[PDB]
Amino acid sequence: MREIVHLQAGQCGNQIGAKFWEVISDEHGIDPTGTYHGDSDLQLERINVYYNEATGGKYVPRAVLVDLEPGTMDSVRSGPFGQIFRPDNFVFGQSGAGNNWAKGHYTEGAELVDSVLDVVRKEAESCDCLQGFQLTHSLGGGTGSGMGTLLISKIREEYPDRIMNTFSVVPSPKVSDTVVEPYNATLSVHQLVENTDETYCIDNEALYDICFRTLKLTTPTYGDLNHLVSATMSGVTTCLRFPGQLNADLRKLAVNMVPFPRLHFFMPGFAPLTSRGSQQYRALTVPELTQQMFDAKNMMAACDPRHGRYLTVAAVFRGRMSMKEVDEQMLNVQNKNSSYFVEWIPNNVKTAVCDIPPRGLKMSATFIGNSTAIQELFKRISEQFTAMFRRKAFLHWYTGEGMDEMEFTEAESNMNDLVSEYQQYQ
Amino acid sequence: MREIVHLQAGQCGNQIGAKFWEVISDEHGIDPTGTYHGDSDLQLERINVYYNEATGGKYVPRAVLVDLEPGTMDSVRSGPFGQIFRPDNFVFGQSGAGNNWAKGHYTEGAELVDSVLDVVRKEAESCDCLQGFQLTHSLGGGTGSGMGTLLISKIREEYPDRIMNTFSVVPSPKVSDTVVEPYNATLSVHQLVENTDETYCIDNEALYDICFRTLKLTTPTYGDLNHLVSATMSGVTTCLRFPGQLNADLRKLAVNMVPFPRLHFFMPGFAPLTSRGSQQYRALTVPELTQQMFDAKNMMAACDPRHGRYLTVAAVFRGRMSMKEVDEQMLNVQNKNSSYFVEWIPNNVKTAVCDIPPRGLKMSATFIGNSTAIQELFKRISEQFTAMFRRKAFLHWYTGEGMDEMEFTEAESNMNDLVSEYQQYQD
Amino acid sequence: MRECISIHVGQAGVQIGNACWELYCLEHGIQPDGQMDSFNTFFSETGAGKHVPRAVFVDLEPTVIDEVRTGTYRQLFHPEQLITGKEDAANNYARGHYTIGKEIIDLVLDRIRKLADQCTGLQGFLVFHSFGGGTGSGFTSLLMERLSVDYGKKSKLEFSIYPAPQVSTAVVEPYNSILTTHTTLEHSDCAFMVDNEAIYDICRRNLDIERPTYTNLNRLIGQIVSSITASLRFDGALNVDLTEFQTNLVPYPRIHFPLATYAPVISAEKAYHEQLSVAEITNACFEPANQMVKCDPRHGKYMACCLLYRGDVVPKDVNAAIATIKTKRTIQFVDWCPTGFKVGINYQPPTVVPGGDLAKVQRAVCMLSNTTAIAEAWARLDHKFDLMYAKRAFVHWYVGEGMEEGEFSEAREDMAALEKDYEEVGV
Amino acid sequence: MNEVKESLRSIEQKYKLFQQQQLTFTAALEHCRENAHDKIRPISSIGQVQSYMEHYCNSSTDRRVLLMFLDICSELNKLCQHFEAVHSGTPVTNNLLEKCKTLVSQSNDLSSLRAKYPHDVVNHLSCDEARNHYGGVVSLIPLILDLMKEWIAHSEKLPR
Ligand SMILES: Nc1nc2c(ncn2[C@@H]2O[C@H](COP(=O)(O)OP(=O)(O)OP(=O)(O)O)[C@@H](O)[C@H]2O)c(=O)[nH]1
Ligand SMILES: Nc1nc2c(ncn2[C@@H]2O[C@H](COP(=O)(O)OP(=O)(O)O)[C@@H](O)[C@H]2O)c(=O)[nH]1
Ligand SMILES: Nc1nc2c(ncn2[C@@H]2O[C@H](COP(=O)(O)OP(=O)(O)O)[C@@H](O)[C@H]2O)c(=O)[nH]1
Ligand SMILES: [Mg+2]
Repeated sequence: MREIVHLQAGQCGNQIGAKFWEVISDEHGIDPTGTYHGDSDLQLERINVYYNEATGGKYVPRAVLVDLEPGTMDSVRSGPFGQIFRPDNFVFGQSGAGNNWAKGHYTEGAELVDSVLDVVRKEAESCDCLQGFQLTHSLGGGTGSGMGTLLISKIREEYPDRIMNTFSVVPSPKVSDTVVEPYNATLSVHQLVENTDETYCIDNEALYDICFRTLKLTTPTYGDLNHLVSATMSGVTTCLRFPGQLNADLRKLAVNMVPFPRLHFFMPGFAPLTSRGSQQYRALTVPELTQQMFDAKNMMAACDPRHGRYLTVAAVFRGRMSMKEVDEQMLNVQNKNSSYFVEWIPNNVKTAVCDIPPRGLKMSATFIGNSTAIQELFKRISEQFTAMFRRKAFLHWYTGEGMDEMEFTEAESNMNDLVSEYQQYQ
Repeated sequence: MREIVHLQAGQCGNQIGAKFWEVISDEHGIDPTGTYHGDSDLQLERINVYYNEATGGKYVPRAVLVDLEPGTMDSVRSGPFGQIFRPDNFVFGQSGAGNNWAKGHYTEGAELVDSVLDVVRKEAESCDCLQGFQLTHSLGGGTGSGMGTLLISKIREEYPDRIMNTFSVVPSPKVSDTVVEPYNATLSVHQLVENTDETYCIDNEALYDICFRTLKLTTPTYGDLNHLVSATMSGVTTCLRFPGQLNADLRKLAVNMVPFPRLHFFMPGFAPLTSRGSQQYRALTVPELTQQMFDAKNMMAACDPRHGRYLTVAAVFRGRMSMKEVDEQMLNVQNKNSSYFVEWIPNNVKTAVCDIPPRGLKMSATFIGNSTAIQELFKRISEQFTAMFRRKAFLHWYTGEGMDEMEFTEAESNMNDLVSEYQQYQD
Repeated sequence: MRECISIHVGQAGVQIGNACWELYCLEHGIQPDGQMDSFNTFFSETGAGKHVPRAVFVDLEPTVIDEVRTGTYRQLFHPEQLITGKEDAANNYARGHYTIGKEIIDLVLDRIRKLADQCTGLQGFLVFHSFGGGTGSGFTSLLMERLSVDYGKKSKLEFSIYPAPQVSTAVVEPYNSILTTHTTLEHSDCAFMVDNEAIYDICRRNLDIERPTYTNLNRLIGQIVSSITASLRFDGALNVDLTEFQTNLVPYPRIHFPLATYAPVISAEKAYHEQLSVAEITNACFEPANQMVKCDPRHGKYMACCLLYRGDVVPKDVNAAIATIKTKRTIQFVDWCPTGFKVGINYQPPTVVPGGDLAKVQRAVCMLSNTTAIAEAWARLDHKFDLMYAKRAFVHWYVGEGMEEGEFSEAREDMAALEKDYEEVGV
Repeated sequence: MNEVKESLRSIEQKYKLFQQQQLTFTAALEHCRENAHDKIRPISSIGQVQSYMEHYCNSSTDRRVLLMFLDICSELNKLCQHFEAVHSGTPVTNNLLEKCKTLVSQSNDLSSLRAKYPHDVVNHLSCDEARNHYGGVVSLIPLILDLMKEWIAHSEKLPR
């Protein structure tokens, strides 16, 4: 019925992407060999959103991957669940960039994306009606921020009215892992605000914080970290695939939580969490979700929401539960929390209920949010970007590749209009 | 099925021809007596090319050796491969040419050649499909040059439409080892250009240069010098006799290498210049080979590619190598050699692949070409021949025998005719 | 797909490079005889199963290149990759740069082209030198001038040996190091330095060694080169590219000279007692004793830091470490770079060697940091030359090759121009 | 088993040489038959082949090929004795050993034998010449090699 496409950019995108299709292949009962062996029949009914039918009951992902480092792509090739990916669905380049935005977009961008669109149109015309696209890009990485924008730009120019639901990782206070990250982040937002349908600001620092303070793992390597990120993505995209007592497909999700054509950043959250101390001491009910729904321990972005208000909050609850129990738990806190929310939009939460729980689990809850606490994250991102031009430092690589200095200043014209628009309603 | 006769003149090719017939006997698994101890019957299908059969299951050479000094005949007869030639193939005279073109041509050559020409009908008429003849001779030695060109005259008139292949060693810039080299060469090239189909030029100095810079042989004796010269002409003839994935006969090389009739001097090369100590240090790869066919060092003459002009190139590949990698890399090198090959013949080159390698080697390539800088090899003679005639040198060894002085002035014009044509059609 | 090319020029670069590829075969489990994906970055394959290293050693004297030929690794290094200098420059910059080096620099580009076509994908070039040697300062300078001509943007890391602040085995080193900095400013991409005294100092108090050799030095230096290339060598959690930190760790077209610091420098007897946490090693990272550049870190300001963690490290306490780092008031950074950090995480720990002095530890860490405190070393390098050039000392040796007289002071203006900006950028 | 297997690999190389010289062997057989002037009956005996090579051999290369074929047959007969003493075997193993003795027997015929699937001797030799005159002499070696490989596999599967 509705088909979807997964773009990918960056070396960091591979580990997010590989764990993603590792998580969601399990929840339908697919082995890495490619032979379905399961009992649930509703999965095969709506399997046509992600995969593509092959001979003998096999299905191949509609995952498009773009990178400039074959070494991590070789690992994706040698990965366990990567053996279900299609060969030409891989788009891998031989020349790198160097963690700079210009090399992926202008120089190496002139050749690799011609191999991308042929893969896309090969996958595009085999579908019934394409619901949209997903891209997992970045702001701190040079290659992911680079081609991710040009992946966004030419597809929007090719596809006029569809959905574009992305997942992008934002800078953090204490997990600063690149010097030119403020250079890379700010000008990537320039291509985001004008031209992206959905982006989900996942912050690394909270992912570390939740594995330490909240999931309490002794050695939580990155495979644990991508295990949160993939399940946040699937909570967004389980209503399109699975029937529930209150269904909300992505287009009306894109309608509801995007009130304005620009201010469409999102701040995820997904907390069916259980520490290794606490397997049995929790009382897994709908009321315990609601306290855990707005506790700061559960959200993905390193910000304190008590310095602002939530604009739109969506609480997709997936599992076996009653609607009268669902709404009333949020109905009370809409009345009770008269301060933490925005006042110009009453009834601040519209929910959705899904019946099928995730595998290996009983009942789980998501979160999608736009808030008026993202000023200071956007404020602190801008303030160094202005300060990095006063000393004019590090810019001669971008300058020396044939580019203008004004393109660094034109983003500050555009990013200041972004943060001043958040200032207008606040 | 296809047979071609070899005539031998001069002590030069007498030293190649022992080594040259070693390789073809080695390739066909033939003992020094001349019988057969081999592995396959594939070579036996076209072993009749350069041999004839004998009663009792023996194979006899198709190679006739003629000289006016009988010393090198008996040494070849008593050499390491001396008990293989049939004993009427040898013809020996009395008075040697003495490095004089005149001496070996008119007063002494004529008595020998009539008995030699009777050996020619004895060898030619035995063959059913006789394609032509080959002749290995020298431009420095008197008998190989003067008496050889007489054979070039007599054979072509009686057998008009055949293929004439000559593998001739040419004088060098700094290994000039005979005083009368511009007298000997010019009195031959006056008749070489006129009456020869295929001519191959071998430079002594480059052969010394090849065995030094890349082989690093400690003692390069004349067995080593005859080794590569045999191996180059062995690879030329293996496409006529041994089947390959893409074949080319001898006339096939003759038609395409020669655009204009008077320009048929060829410049060859041999590819695996692998050393005795670095075999395991070389990836035995055709992407190593093409920069070795067209390097600044692998040529076999004093003709630099930057001082030359490549009209036609034949790259005969021998061994078990893939088709596509070779064909694209042959397409590769013509592109990057934008100013090195000629422009008025697009798609200059022929690739030739023979399946069967030489023994002891996986893949093997021979680079054969025609260049204008053979006139620069010739202009060294040309600047030496004209000034030496002005001071009246060495006439008595020639003009005391009976030729007029006028055709000597024709030769310095006829040799000037050759270099005029290279320079005219260079642009 | 990726490959690495390294060039070793000078007596130190040969001696340093000897310990480097000794580690590379041992980390990859390859015997020195040349036989037994992850080895793609350093060795080119032979069709028989051998691997040819991608290292170029050029020296103007034969006394140490031929020593390498006497080593056990003579069955590894390619015979044509070792270039024998006919005459050594002997710590005279103008000899190789203007009279001596022109003969053999043409041979080097033949090796570069031969290694480039074998390289299907190039990450960059690695350049190894010391600041005391005339070949290590001059022959590199017209090589680094040459390496810009063919390639303009691919990675060029000039691994450097800074002179020790209090000791030196040289006298004309203030002349040579001045002549080094002119070419590196105008052409060079990246350049890390260490000084021999802190290499002497760390093996005194950490490894507790009284009597080392230069092999005992170069085994430590090759660990740094291993750690930088380990991202390209092996798949890790956070792989980096050469062009990444060339863009990242370099701030400016003038300053591409950061420092090097490695940990844990803990001996085999010593590591058995310790408790090695990542917070333990990173608190051991920023102590001035563990750096291999003897200069006080409190004289300048920190600019950037690269923390190439390798082994079994979980990225949690990685981030809390830098957060713990950023709070202190003793360590001062630059306000125009609040994001001055980057951490690399690779899975495979380094491998110890038989006969070595290091310990088999689970976790290792490197530091690629640039700091404004290095001006104090460069103020000394300006001051030592100023005490030498006032009364026209040693001018006659360099000028006799042909280089001009007053152009010594040109580099003083060029060195001071580099030294003027540390008060502008720093304040 | 490795001591007999070394001779088996040498016999494999010799059989490869004979397969390469199959055309020369066929020409030698035709020349011997023409010299004997008895083409009515097909070649069936190794003793008959030896008598053909002793008197009715024409060329030196043909004599060398016939000597190589006879030496291969003699080496097979000599290695049969060493293979016999390897294991006691089962009744099927004894039957296969008797079959190997019959195949190495000079008095036993060879015309009823045929080449195996991997062998291309039938795909190389002429239709009528191998159908009625000399198919068995060409095909005897590959069937013997297949029987030896089957016996080696049977002994490997048989516990000692
Ligand atoms: N780190 C390190 N430095 C070294 C090593 N060997 C020599 N040096 C330094 O290099 C400086 C001199 O450079 P060399 O390369 O030895 O001199 P050179 O190449 O012989 O110069 P020429 O005489 O012109 O050929 C000395 O001051 C040493 O401090 C080494 O193995 N490791
Ligand atoms: N969610 C997630 N983020 C990651 C992972 N690995 C790295 N990152 C983030 O990605 C950033 C680096 O991105 P980078 O690799 O330079 O992007 P690229 O150059 O386009 O490949 C770092 O700041 C990390 O915080 C991962 O496995 N999962
Ligand atoms: N490279 C090479 N040159 C040879 C050989 N034999 C003779 N020459 C050259 O031929 C010239 C002498 O020719 P020669 O053999 O005596 O011919 P002839 O006088 O006609 O019998 C000398 O200048 C040599 O350079 C040989 O085996 N190899
Ligand atoms: Mg030196």
